[PDB]
Amino acid sequence: GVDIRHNKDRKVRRKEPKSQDIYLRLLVKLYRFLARRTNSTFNQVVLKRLFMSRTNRPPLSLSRMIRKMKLPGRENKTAVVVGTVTDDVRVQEVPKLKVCALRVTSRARSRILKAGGKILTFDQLALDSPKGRGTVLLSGPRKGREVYRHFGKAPGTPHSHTKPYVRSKGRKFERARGRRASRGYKN
Amino acid sequence: PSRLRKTRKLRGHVSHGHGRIGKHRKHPGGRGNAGGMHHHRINFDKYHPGYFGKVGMRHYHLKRNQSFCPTVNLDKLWTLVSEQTRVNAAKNKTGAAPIIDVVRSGYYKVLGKGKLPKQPVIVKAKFFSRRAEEKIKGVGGACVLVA
Amino acid sequence: SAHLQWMVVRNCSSFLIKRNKQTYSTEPNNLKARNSFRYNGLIHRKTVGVEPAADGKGVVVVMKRRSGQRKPATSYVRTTINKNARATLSSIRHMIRKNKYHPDLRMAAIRRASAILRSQKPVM
Amino acid sequence: DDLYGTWRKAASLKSNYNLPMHKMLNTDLSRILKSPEIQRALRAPRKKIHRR
Amino acid sequence: APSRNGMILKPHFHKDWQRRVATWFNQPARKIRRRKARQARARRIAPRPAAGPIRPIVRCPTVRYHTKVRAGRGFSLEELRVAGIHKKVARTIGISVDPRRRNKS
Amino acid sequence: ACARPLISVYSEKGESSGKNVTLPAVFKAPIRPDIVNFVHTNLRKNNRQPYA
RNA sequence: AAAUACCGGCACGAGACCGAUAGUCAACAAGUACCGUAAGGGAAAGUUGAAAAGAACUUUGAAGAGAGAGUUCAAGAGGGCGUGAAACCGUUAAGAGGUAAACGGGUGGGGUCCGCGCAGUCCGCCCGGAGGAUUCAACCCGGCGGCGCGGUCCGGCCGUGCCG
RNA sequence: CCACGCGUCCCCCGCGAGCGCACGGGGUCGGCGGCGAUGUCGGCUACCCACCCGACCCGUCUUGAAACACGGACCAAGGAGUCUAACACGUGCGCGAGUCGGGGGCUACGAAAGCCGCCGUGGCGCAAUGAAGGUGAAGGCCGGCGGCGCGCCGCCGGCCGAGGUGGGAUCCCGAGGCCUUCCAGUCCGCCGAGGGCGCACCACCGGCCCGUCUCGCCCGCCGCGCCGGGGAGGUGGAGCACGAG
RNA sequence: GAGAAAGAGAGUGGCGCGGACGCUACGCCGCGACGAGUAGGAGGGCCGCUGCGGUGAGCCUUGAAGCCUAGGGCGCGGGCCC
RNA sequence: UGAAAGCGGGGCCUCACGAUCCUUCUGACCUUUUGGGUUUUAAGCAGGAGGUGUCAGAAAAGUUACCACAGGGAUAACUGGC
Ligand SMILES: [Mg+2]
Ligand SMILES: [Mg+2]
Ligand SMILES: [Mg+2]
Ligand SMILES: [Mg+2]
Ligand SMILES: [Mg+2]
Ligand SMILES: [Mg+2]
Ligand SMILES: [Mg+2]
Ligand SMILES: [Mg+2]
Ligand SMILES: [Mg+2]
Ligand SMILES: [Mg+2]
Ligand SMILES: [Mg+2]
Ligand SMILES: [Mg+2]
Ligand SMILES: [Mg+2]
Ligand SMILES: [Mg+2]
Ligand SMILES: [Mg+2]
Ligand SMILES: [Mg+2]
Ligand SMILES: [Mg+2]
Ligand SMILES: [Mg+2]
Ligand SMILES: [Mg+2]
Ligand SMILES: [Mg+2]
Ligand SMILES: [Mg+2]
Ligand SMILES: [Mg+2]
Ligand SMILES: [Mg+2]
Ligand SMILES: [Mg+2]
Ligand SMILES: [Mg+2]
Ligand SMILES: [Mg+2]
Ligand SMILES: [Mg+2]
Ligand SMILES: [Mg+2]
Ligand SMILES: [Mg+2]
Ligand SMILES: [Mg+2]
Ligand SMILES: [Mg+2]
Ligand SMILES: [Mg+2]
Ligand SMILES: [Mg+2]
Ligand SMILES: [Mg+2]
Ligand SMILES: [Mg+2]
Ligand SMILES: [Mg+2]
Ligand SMILES: [Mg+2]
Ligand SMILES: [Mg+2]
Repeated sequence: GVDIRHNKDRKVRRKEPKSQDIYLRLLVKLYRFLARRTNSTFNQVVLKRLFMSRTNRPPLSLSRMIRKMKLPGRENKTAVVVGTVTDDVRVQEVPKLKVCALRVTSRARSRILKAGGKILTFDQLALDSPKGRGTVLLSGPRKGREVYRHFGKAPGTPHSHTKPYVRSKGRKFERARGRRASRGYKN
Repeated sequence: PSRLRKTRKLRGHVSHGHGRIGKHRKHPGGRGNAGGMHHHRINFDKYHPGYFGKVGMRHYHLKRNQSFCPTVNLDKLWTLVSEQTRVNAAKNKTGAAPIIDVVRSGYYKVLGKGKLPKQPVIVKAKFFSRRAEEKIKGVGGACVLVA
Repeated sequence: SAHLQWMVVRNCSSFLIKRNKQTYSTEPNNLKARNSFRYNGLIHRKTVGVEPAADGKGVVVVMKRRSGQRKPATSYVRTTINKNARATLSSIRHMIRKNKYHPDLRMAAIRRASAILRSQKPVM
Repeated sequence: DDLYGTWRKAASLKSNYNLPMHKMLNTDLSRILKSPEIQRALRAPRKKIHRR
Repeated sequence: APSRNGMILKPHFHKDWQRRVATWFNQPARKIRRRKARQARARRIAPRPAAGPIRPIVRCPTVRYHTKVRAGRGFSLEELRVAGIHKKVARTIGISVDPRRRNKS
Repeated sequence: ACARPLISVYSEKGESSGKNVTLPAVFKAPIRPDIVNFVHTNLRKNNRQPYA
């Protein structure tokens, strides 16, 4: 036989979304075509990001896209999120934006259309620029979820600043023997 | 549903997904959270530190209504009041400043976290942070107490 | 639209029929009668169909018009062709090609018309 | 449209409701793909089958 | 026997809880019972207000809620003697009274 | 689509009357059989009596 | 008083429940038969047929039981009787047999039935030969349909577009 | 000999046509022969039997079972990871700094369904830290008024304003050119030397909040006090550092 | 399919009415290398049972479920159709 | 301490020792003691100590031939094996 180990013989990555949504699958039917028949890797990245899960396309907020479009050089470009452009209320002045997203929430698109921008979805994005030229692709904060506070090096282990799982934050609830220098030992 | 679970593909398999050497016995480690001091010491120190022992004073008849003081920040300060107050106050020529009664919106204490826009206010709270007060003064405006 | 209707119809339609490792579709305007996006005769703006006449001679050819898409009664136009086998097929060929009326399935319409005609000439 | 609202008018017979936004608008895939914007910015097809 | 990482939990099921379980399958039947009794009462006291008597402006006790004004128990006796309504005639003409309420304000 | 057609009202004799109302936008809300199947599955469980 | 609780009782309605080894212990002469001194323990057990039309009469036998006859659509439904499996058994037919039987791979022989096999497929185009039609192309009239190729024909409608 | 022309400048000495054979991107025959209606033809498989090779009885505990290990005469039916609650993570869906009516109310299937919004009470989230009193998440520059052997700056008016470094999918600019006779010469693309602004994320350095320690000099007035506020420098936190529930 | 970053690209001057298949895109097609498995994990079942909402203008006294079979078969197989 | 460089926060190095709860002592013009104030008292915060030698830390004498139960050939009293 061969001296081949078969542990990593299969890639784990997706071939399709695990959604039975039909609009996302029509977007996939369009971007499969643009990915295999253009030579632009923007189409490959947006194909990968249509494939992903709700938790791996986190909601990008309007304040982040304000900042990452106000960076110099990228004036009158097209910002493109594959997640959800949510409204951010701790921002006042909204410039003219050119946003492409799967879904924009109601008062976020109200804010953008009041500022005088334009929200175009992915089908008319592929009509507007097939290779994706003139586009700032963007992503929400993927470590923004609260469940990453618990991950990594375990609590009760030195120099590990990890939020533990407690039913109620208080005085009585896991403050005593591992946390103190008087009561026992401190990590 | 039961149709999609794992007992529908563990039929024909003798141990039903629990093993031949270690049988699926009833309670091999004790019931519940037992043996924390003794034989689950490593789990309760590697994953729930601080768990055993007493710490802090005891307060017998506690009342959350007495300890009630919910906070708001300055970046959310203008979201309490509608947009036309803010645009009429930026448009206003006489320097009259709008009055944000934060207790009417439902927050007793104002803390200062965010950037506050260059626009005079009268913030009418029950408690203030030092930095919240000085950001209101630095933008120009007043800090009014209510009881 | 068309692809939107197809992503609903493709596994849920009551004309669909699944047995014996095969699949079909019993809808009235389906040339080759098989479940496909190409040959489905309900989800398109323009569509031909080839059926036998109510009389036992000839072929009724069914066209879907342009305007009345949401009006199912005055949507299909039916032309009954009762002549020889060569001119029936040339009529269907001209009708589909020179109108440029959905040329994906002129040849499927010709196959189905010839199948109806051989079934309609008397049995040996 | 009094019950479920228009796309620009909200629900006049609910409290706070509006019709849910589309995820893609131009739904017809073939009219998108046989358009001169997209048919221009493609490579050539490679359809010569190269068997073993 | 806890696993790798998670909460430690104390579920209060150590008693015999299945013998004492209240299940709510008569929730819509009881809603229809309250509704039919309410309609029969409302047509029984036939021109009178369906909600019963009038109940005063009252603001809530504690620090969490004293900014809010709600409905109270009944109109106090000092309120009634200032308004000139006799304390026994108020319950006849449809005014809720309680004698327990003070007035510090 | 973004347009709205003009749907005609039919008399009781079958033929079309002169009244002609625009199509409400509910009929151009998005089609999602995923959401329809999910809501139908979870709401058909509500008219259901227990057994033991 | 009211809102509130209700696996007992009287009367009800309903079921993504169970379908006679299930569902109550109990679909039936069931808390019955039966066991225990007693406290108590406690079953099994549904179905002829549409209608008994439940087999008159003859004959052998003492009789159980048969053979004829007859009812029935059917006794291949005959008073514990719808359907009637398996283990096990009787008999018939076939085949075989001294390493207990059985099994996997490979063929061989004998059967049982099937192929309605037993002169073996058609299908287009063309050539030649014998036919038979009211018959082809092209024109005229009518209807229906498809489409800046009418750049820019006239008139309506909509905008998840704008300006007055 | 896989060498074939003509014409010129220099030095040493871009379309010729046809037919055809084929050790050429996987087999064809434009070759044939027999037997077929009461005994023959095909049927691997499934019925019985024969022969050669192979062949210990399953389940299980076990380092190891055919075991002189236990369970098993045979057959039919029943027969064992279920339901509720809590948690955690992953995935699908709606809305999204919000979200949810579950409790209540209003109007055959229907005990369903719809609706409430001055029924969001409330839950969870949007803020943490401290035992607690409690406090509660950028800064810099300019002008003015050794304070001296507050160039720092205390306080007032203006301006800039919400980190940095390295790596980073994507994109942005474009030194040159992508031939059909030859030269200029435009447009639409396309490729690309090199150079940019860099998403998420990772690592590091900074910074802010809460506790605690150390060292200090100031600042406020209705109560000048066993008062209140501030700074610099380490350190403990399940924090912030333009949401993510 | 072609050893060699990138256009079978546009403009300005010197008779016979014809053309197989395809594409359930969750579909179809082409290349290569690969295949052991207890405890266990996972995926796919057009494997199977019972009931419910849809649906087949489904089947059925001109014979449904059930059962029997030296009959014909399909699937690697669970099983299934005559 | 040494004139000074330096050296020293126990023993030249390799061992000589102890969590939670409880008690006791020490520390601050400290926090709370619950409607407010004062004063004792108590609770907290931080640092030692009282001790678990089965030394990651139960509070614990036998006998059964009257014996029982769940198991183990993981393990004895026989043969057999090396
Ligand atoms: Mg191999
Ligand atoms: Mg392997
Ligand atoms: Mg793997
Ligand atoms: Mg297994
Ligand atoms: Mg398992
Ligand atoms: Mg076992
Ligand atoms: Mg185990
Ligand atoms: Mg073990
Ligand atoms: Mg367990
Ligand atoms: Mg121990
Ligand atoms: Mg485990
Ligand atoms: Mg009331
Ligand atoms: Mg009912
Ligand atoms: Mg029975
Ligand atoms: Mg039965
Ligand atoms: Mg029974
Ligand atoms: Mg029985
Ligand atoms: Mg019976
Ligand atoms: Mg019968
Ligand atoms: Mg019968
Ligand atoms: Mg019988
Ligand atoms: Mg042998
Ligand atoms: Mg065993
Ligand atoms: Mg052993
Ligand atoms: Mg083992
Ligand atoms: Mg032995
Ligand atoms: Mg033995
Ligand atoms: Mg045993
Ligand atoms: Mg035995
Ligand atoms: Mg998740
Ligand atoms: Mg394998
Ligand atoms: Mg020192
Ligand atoms: Mg010494
Ligand atoms: Mg303890
Ligand atoms: Mg003795
Ligand atoms: Mg003796
Ligand atoms: Mg042994
Ligand atoms: Mg011996």
